[PDB]
Amino acid sequence: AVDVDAAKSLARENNCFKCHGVDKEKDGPSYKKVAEKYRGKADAEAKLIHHVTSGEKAKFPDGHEEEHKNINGKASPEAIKNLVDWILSLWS
Ligand code: HEC
Repeated sequence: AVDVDAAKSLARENNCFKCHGVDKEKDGPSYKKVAEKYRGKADAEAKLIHHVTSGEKAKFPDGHEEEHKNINGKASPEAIKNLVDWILSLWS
């Protein structure tokens, strides 16, 4: 079961909410929209764990790109999984 407080704590600590809201878009997509994009995908969790631990290109609204925030080695595997699992749940 997702630990919601631990997920939101990890997000705060790693600047995630500076660019993402739960329901409101900012620099990055809302997590509700992400959850919708990935709803049902069998490999959703692995894909988002990959996304947050690789630093691949992230295209911004104004057209510029940056390597995405990479938290590999900055928290535990269990904490990262729990944060992904929280995100994926936010479609409802
Ligand atoms: C602003 C500087 C950002 C910070 C800090 C973080 N994210 Fe981000 N993220 C951002 C952008 C601009 C995008 C869109 C990239 C694109 O090319 O479309 C994203 C995307 C995500 C996603 C969706 C990935 C996908 O496969 O659809 C997730 C789940 C996500 N970002 C999570 C996330 C987390 C957990 C962060 C803190 C560790 C974080 N982001 C920081 C911009 C920014």
